[PDB]
Amino acid sequence: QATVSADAVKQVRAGGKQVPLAKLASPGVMLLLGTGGILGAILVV
Amino acid sequence: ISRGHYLAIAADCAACHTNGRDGQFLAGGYAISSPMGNIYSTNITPSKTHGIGNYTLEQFSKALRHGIRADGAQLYPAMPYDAYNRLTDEDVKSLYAYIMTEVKPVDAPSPKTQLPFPFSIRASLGIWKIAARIEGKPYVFDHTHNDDWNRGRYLVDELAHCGECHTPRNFLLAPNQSAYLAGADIGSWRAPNITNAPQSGIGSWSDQDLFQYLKTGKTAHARAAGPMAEAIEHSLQYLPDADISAIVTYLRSVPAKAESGQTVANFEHAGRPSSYSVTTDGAALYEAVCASCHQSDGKGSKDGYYPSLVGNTTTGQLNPNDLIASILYGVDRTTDNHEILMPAFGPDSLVQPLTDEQIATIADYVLSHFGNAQATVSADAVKQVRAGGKQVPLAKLASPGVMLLLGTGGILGAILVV
Amino acid sequence: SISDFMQLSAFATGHKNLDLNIGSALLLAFEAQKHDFSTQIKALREHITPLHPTLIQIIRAWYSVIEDETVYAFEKALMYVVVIPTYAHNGPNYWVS
Amino acid sequence: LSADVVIIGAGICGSLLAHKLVRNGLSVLLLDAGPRRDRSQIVENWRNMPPDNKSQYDYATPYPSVPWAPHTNYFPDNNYLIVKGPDRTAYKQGIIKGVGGTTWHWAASSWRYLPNDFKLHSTYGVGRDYAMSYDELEPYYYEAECEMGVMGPNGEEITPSAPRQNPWPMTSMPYGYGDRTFTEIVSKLGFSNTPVPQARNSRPYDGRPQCCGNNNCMPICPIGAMYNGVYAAIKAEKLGAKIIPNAVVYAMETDAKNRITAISFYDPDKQSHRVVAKTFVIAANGIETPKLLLLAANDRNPHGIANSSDLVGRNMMDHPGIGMSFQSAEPIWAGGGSVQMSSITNFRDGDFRSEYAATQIGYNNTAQNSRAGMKALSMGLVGKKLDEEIRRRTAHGVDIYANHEVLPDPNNRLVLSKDYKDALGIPHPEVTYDVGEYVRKSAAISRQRLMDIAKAMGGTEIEMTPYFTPNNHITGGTIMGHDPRDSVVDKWLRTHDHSNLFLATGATMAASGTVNSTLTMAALSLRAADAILNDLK
Ligand SMILES: Cc1cc2nc3c(=O)[nH]c(=O)nc-3n(C[C@H](O)[C@H](O)[C@H](O)COP(=O)(O)OP(=O)(O)OC[C@H]3O[C@@H](n4cnc5c(N)ncnc54)[C@H](O)[C@@H]3O)c2cc1C
Ligand code: HEC
Ligand code: HEC
Ligand code: HEC
Ligand code: F3S
Repeated sequence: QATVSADAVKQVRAGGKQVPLAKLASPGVMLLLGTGGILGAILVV
Repeated sequence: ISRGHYLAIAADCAACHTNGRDGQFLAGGYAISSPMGNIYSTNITPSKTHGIGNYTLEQFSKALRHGIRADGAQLYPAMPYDAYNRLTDEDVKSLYAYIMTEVKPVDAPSPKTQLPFPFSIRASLGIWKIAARIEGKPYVFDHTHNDDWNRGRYLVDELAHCGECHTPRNFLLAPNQSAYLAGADIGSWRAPNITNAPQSGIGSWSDQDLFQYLKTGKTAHARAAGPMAEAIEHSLQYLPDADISAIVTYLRSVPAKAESGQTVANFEHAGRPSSYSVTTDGAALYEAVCASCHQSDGKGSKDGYYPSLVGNTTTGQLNPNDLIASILYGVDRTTDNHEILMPAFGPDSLVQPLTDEQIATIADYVLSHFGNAQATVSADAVKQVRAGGKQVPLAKLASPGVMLLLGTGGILGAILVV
Repeated sequence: SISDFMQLSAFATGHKNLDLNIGSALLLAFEAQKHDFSTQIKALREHITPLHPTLIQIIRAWYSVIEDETVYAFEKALMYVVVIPTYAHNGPNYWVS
Repeated sequence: LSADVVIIGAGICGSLLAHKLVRNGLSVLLLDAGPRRDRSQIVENWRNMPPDNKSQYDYATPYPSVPWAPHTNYFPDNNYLIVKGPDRTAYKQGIIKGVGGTTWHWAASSWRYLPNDFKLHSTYGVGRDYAMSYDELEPYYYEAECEMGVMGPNGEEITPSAPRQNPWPMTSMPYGYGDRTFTEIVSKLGFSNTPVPQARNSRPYDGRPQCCGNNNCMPICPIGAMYNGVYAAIKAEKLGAKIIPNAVVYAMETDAKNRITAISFYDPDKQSHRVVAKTFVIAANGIETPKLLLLAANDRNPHGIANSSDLVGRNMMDHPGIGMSFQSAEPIWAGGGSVQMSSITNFRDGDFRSEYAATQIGYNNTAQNSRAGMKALSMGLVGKKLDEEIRRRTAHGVDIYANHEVLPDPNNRLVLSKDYKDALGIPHPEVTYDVGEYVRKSAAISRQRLMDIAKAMGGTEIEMTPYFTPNNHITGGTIMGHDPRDSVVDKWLRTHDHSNLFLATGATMAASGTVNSTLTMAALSLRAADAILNDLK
């Protein structure tokens, strides 16, 4: 039943699949969320 | 011809409303590339069912000038209605007579525009133009300048909408009044600076050359390519000589906007002679493709059919976007029903396909020996041109991942207040 | 050892302009062809101021690549490039240049 | 490898058929022995090709010869093609192998055959007439002409020729000085000069530049103004077809029902691979398709695939040409325009065709600069005198050909001889080509006419070849016919014995005709496209 894809090995080399939490550990993502918090402050005003 | 027919020809109205030459003119269904995606032009023939046959003078002007449709939806900014804002109402009503009387209506639909969120909701564009401050009082004939400059300003800014293709944009994709007619990327191609700047614009062009270029698109120092080929073969070539002369006079009064470190005019930059040792060679690979139509020294044809790559505005720009787009797509102009064509050299080329690395190799060579030596082309620079230029900062939000990330941020604020 | 081959024959019996460095390519190819190629060419200058009333083999550097005293005799009437309306009533007839 | 319709040979016929089929939707795989070849590389090779091979026309040196499946070259040959017989030199024709096929190089001359030629057997009782008539192929002629973008003299009545239901997509580009001088002198002599319909863009067409007179139609054009099979190959590949280079098809596994099931092809390193598709199509060459059929003999068919009548390899035709070379008294200035613009088509039809072949006079417009230059160099002149000598020889240099109509003779054959091999062990094709007294009398008449032309033009240093020259288009080898017991393929581009095999190539051609005519191969290939459709609809 088990079957191995070409990119399945590539994931193991990099350290397995990226956990959903780790995507937030990139400078791009926090900047996107930083603006969202700014939106709320102006929204209340 | 009809008075409205002249403006319709002048205003490039038939260019975007026919799918190439095959489709019926003014019938819509023509795809135009935008960073947000593809916006399809809707039919304009006065069809009572599937066209705009129910349009009236009050609402036809509103759709043309202020860009709101009959239903109440906001027309996409792809229309030059921001350019058409200054269009005088006495001239707009002339278009309505032309649309209803001249063009034969067709009961044929056109595909609808589909864009990802948040561009899916049409009414969101109402806020967009408010930040862009389109209005925009109707044009009134200027008095401090002669009658010729008055008509020249009429054709360029609002009639032929030359600005919307030349002047740059901002993060919100709106016209930039500070850098007026400065030149910015348009999808794959790039309109150059056309201000009165002597060394960085088109000021160094002779006035006779400028009039000839806008009339046909063919001059010894520059040839119209890409969108200008569509611009010339559709609208400008039919204009009267006085109006084209009026355009030249106006273009001489636009204030100069210099670029980032330009020393000599693009067409005034000469080239150094070179040859090749009789793959992956700038001199050799350029000779295997270009040496026939042009020459080995880049001087082109003797009489002027093939362009001289030395002192050429397409090669004299610091940004090689025009030169890379010239290789990737080729030029195809049509003056007075006399077509001149250059075969495409992209991955989907029919004559001989060049990969992105290959195109950079010739682009490096031609710029080094015939174009501006300062200019340099990278391997991925060609790849950006194939995809439609660099992604605009606003377009990154047009992905389902980004909106989900921002969606949680709004949720955070609601709980934060509690 | 290059300018001597460049001016080997004459200005009139050859090119008034330069060879555009094809002579350097030609000379470097002749090195494998003839070891004594570099020795005979220098002596030829003094003889004109024996070699070619009887000895013709010295013309291999003159025949050769066509280079038939080349960019051609008539490049203004025949192709190898030119404008599409190439027909202009044969241009000239026998005006060499 | 699995497909729906497999087409072998990505030339004019294979690529046009694949383009039409993928337009119709059903998937098509193109397998070709040659590699993926680019036009720019061939232009570079021709420019760097030794110029001595330009003086005498060479159309294979720029094109690389792959070791596993070499294409024949006629400057000293690699012995890929062996010719036997009294006029073995008549079949000294060359081909180029690779994606785009031999259509990578060709004079762009696309022609429509006379209506009489389709009923040649029923008209003059010689050879085998075509299965279909002119009216049964004219729409496909127009379709192929539109696809390839042919030129044509629309606004002039010329001579008894092929009637047209719709004028040519383009208009004949104006003559140079050489063509005008030749036309006026032959009109004074008594011969009518007619423009040749060429697959050249007189105006921009199908995203390709206008013909700029590079005068290098053969063997490679730097800009692509003329038409090549690579265009249709690329169009088909983009539309959805899958094309594989270096696919040397050698054997086909057939059954007792004569419907083929599998095809095996060698790579350069002998690795065989099997491909299965509903319908199998072979479009190689008039010289390669019969060879492949003979090579693929299996248990069911001992003497060859689809050979219940044993006519493969037989009835080979190729137009015999009589060359000419001399210097005119007055400056012809030949070289302007394309390599082949005008021709004498007055003798293409008549009542005399029942006794001798219809002569097709017409000269070559290739530039004389290289040949004249090396002729003057061989005179030993040096300097200014050499300059006037090269001037005279390139302003008076003239070359004329004179084609003929060679009839199908079953004595001719395509025995794939075992004496000479190749890298993969595939036998080198060998052709025994016979001419017959028909073309002998026709060639005598052509020689008389060529002497007349030379005397009218004041020719000097006249050297006509003493042997019949080739014309590089292979006609016949797999002859059509309504009767399966005297012909091998039917009226619908189908092998009689193998119902599941559709053959569309110059081998299928039935009569040699008068003119340089790969267009009919294009028309028949497009004709076979409907056969693909109804077979899978
Ligand atoms: C000099 C010249 C003049 C011409 N003049 C004219 C003219 O006047 N008028 C005109 O209409 N046309 C003219 N033509 C065009 C010519 O008629 C066509 O281009 C030709 O018939 C098409 O062949 P092709 O290129 O499609 O064959 P290709 O596509 O090259 O054939 C490839 C096939 O060969 C097979 N093959 C190759 N090697 C092997 C092997 N070892 N074992 C097994 N299979 C093998 C492959 O598997 C494949 O099936 C001219 C061409 C030339 C070169
Ligand atoms: C290409 C840049 C265009 C030119 C030039 C003109 N129009 Fe246009 N128009 C264009 C698009 C892409 C759209 C629809 C996008 C949107 O935001 O919905 C439109 C819309 C109209 C309409 C609205 C009704 C309709 O059925 O689309 C009208 C009445 C209209 N355009 C008229 C019009 C006229 C009169 C033009 C000549 C000055 C003209 N358009 C130019 C694209 C383009
Ligand atoms: C003949 C078939 C051509 C070949 C091969 C190449 N080019 Fe070309 N190019 C050609 C024409 C006829 C034109 C202009 C249209 C006219 O009416 O003048 C061009 C244009 C360009 C340009 C821009 C010139 C201008 O628009 O002002 C560039 C930079 C250019 N061509 C470059 C170029 C390169 C790099 C080529 C090798 C890949 C090449 N061209 C091939 C004709 C032909
Ligand atoms: C968008 C469709 C355009 C409109 C409307 C106008 N122009 Fe344009 N122009 C455009 C492009 C994409 C290009 C560059 C083509 C290339 O070779 O890269 C140009 C070019 C010019 C030039 C040449 C300047 C130079 O190359 O340095 C001039 C003088 C010019 N355009 C003027 C001009 C005028 C006066 C217009 C109003 C009628 C106009 N353009 C409209 C794109 C578009
Ligand atoms: S290859 Fe092309 S442009 Fe003219 S002469 Fe030969 S056609």
